[PDB]
Amino acid sequence: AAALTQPLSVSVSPGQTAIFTCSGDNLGDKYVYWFQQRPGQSPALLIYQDNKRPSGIPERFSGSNSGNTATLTISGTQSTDEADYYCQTWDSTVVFGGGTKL
Amino acid sequence: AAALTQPLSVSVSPGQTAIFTCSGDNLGDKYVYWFQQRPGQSPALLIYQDNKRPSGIPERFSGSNSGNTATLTISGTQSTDEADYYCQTWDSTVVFGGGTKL
Amino acid sequence: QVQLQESGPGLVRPSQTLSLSCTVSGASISSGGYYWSWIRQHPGKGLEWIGHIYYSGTVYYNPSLRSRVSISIDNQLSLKVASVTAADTAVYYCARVRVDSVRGAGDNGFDPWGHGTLVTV
Amino acid sequence: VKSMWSEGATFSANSVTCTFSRQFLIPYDPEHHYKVFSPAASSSPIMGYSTPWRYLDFNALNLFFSPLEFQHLIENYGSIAPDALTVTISEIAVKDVTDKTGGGVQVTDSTTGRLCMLVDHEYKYPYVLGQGQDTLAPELPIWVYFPPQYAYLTVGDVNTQGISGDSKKLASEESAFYVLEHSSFQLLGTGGTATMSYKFPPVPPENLEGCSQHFYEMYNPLYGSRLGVPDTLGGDPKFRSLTHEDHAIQPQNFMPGPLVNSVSTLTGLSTGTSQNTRISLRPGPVSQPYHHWDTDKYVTGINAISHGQGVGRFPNEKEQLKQLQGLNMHTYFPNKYTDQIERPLMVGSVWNRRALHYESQLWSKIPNLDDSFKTQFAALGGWGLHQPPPQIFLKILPQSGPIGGIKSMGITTLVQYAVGIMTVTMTFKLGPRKATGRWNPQPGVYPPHAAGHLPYVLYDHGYEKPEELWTAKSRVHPL
Amino acid sequence: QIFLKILPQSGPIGGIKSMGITTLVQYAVGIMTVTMTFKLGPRKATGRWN
Repeated sequence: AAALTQPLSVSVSPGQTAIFTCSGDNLGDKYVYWFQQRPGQSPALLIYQDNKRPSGIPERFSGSNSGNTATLTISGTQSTDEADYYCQTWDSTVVFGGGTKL
Repeated sequence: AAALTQPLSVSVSPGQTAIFTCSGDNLGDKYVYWFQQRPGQSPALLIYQDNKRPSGIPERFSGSNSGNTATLTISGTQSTDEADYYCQTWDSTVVFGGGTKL
Repeated sequence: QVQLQESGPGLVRPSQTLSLSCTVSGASISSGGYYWSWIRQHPGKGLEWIGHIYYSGTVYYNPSLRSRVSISIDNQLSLKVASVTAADTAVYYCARVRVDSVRGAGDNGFDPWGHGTLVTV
Repeated sequence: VKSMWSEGATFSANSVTCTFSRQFLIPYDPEHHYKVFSPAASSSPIMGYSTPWRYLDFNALNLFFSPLEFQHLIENYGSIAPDALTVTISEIAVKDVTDKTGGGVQVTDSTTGRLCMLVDHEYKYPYVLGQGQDTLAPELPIWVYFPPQYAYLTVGDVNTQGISGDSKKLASEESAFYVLEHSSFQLLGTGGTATMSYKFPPVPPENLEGCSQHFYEMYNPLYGSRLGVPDTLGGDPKFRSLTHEDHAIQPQNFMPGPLVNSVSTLTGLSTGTSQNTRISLRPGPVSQPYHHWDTDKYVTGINAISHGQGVGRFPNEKEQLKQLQGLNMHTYFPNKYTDQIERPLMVGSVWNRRALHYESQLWSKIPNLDDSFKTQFAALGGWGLHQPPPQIFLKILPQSGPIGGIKSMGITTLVQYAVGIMTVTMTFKLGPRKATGRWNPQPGVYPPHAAGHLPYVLYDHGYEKPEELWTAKSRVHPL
Repeated sequence: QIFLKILPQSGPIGGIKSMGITTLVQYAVGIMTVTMTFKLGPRKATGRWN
């Protein structure tokens, strides 16, 4: 919605998954975009339109958008995914999320 | 569908199961075939038509096909099942999967 | 490929007009439907959106920073945020969005970003 | 009683009755607001309202006619003009999603939900139907129609508030806020039916036949000319007579029509203030071509619209290049020659038209401001008329539960969507073909293609349209 | 030939989204009762005794 909710940070080990939460009022009937910002670099479009990935993003990123939340699931996190992940919607201007620090 | 999704590799111990994922758009209304390729050898038809097994394949292999995914469940993995497993469908030509390295 | 390069003035504390520019390489900006955003990010905090502009003059702003900033296009993608008594220096990115079809919900996201400039205040 | 899906044209020596049917889908609105705008231009901005309604736009010609039926229309008749239109909204199945929470979506069926249908017979609300936008109908009868959301632009009061130059059109006393819920509303539940039954005004026909003669060459090629032409200038004329070889100085009794900024290859031709306001009048008037075929290639114009794709899909106006129009057509004056690109109206003139094609419009609207000329035929194809076919607006309803007494329980708009069938029939008064004592086989009627890629047919979404538009002037008159 | 399609009922949407499967799933059972009359001729005569 007009104010996206996102927790502070998550803890993970190599060999498992790390699912984040991007809460928001009536976020199921909306588009959520995920951005991968490695430190010292600009963000990159990670997952767009809640399921899709571009060619530059590998096939281990996938998301969802159901109800009042939108998750981003990383399948088999490597030693290079320690990056701030932001969720972004469009409540008629642009709404950026807080960011789950991985 | 025309592009089958399959993860890289799975890790298992003797005495349990290892379930893989063969994602795909509208894969529930399709046939999925599994192929067991031991190293140095040709693949063999492991599980055909999402549930069935031939006579040469033992009765510890079974699969499923529901929704947008098709799983292959090994019941009691031995020390000879370390093989690349590929899922294969027919989106009017032939569509091969990536392969879960066990 | 399309790349976006910024331009940073440096640091001015006592309330001068913070001017930036973003020259786009690879494709011209008056060639069709693409917004051109200006996006902040506080070091140690999340991203912040200032506003985006179309090539035909129309520009959307952030409602919190509406009476301070000014986006403009002379094939340059300028930004003229004034009243810097609040010490916001954070970081200034440029970003491009494909213009949606139905105007209701955003169909596209910020795929080509800039390199980012570090302003100090 | 039988419930039918009707489609197909039935020809006669008189009018043809062409009906089609599509499946529409009134999707959802999570907010039933009105959502004004916030454009805030910076360089006259815009100001609109976003109604939570759905109109439907069956404007184009490629929906009533199959390509076989359009080919039967061109090779048999010589005029076309609509005279009747009925729009029936068939079987309605408004249903609700129950949100399986682990599956995500489970669609049962709702018998208490309804579909608010309003027909604007009085033209109270603004008319946005005939402007050529990318939401019309599927071309093939197997795809599902998603009807567009209703919205409109008004006139307000331009301010200048910001820092540098930010303008914003705020609301004035002349600005208007048309709430569509002040009306009569066929509420139209599950299984309900509703009709419109419009009747077209008397409109001039479209004459689907070319010419086998230039308009400036209508004389006997022998015999010369009874009149004279000047030889010397400067007060002593000394006129001479003409022979039969004087073809470039033969006196014509009718002039050609206007060519206001016809050129070849932004904003095109444009009115407005100094250099930057500059709204575009893009596809010229209707008296001009923007694409034809000269001796080597295709000339494509500044004032052209693409109709798809890019490279473009332009109609080949070969019947305007014939009768003294075209792109690089200058006019010359012997004033003390002045090359001009604009040609004036020239009191006795004939300019036939820009030809209609298979994908053209049918009507647009002549605006309610007075003193029109000529406006019987609009640009972008079509007729264009005072009192056009009315808009059929379609909201569903905001069924808004549950509560629990105090609580805001649930979603309070629960979720609902409506599918249906719209069967639109239109009759076109056809005229008989013009007579020719010709003895030649007239050219055949087939849509243009180049090589291998055939016109409308499925290939390995499949179905592909030709590169050029299928125009309608392929038989000769003979003028 | 008697051709029999069912319909493509194509929901839901949600306003912009491609929600659900959009062909939801449907199937139809029924009963076809086909009658045909055959004009039979009488058997040919034999003074056969066998």
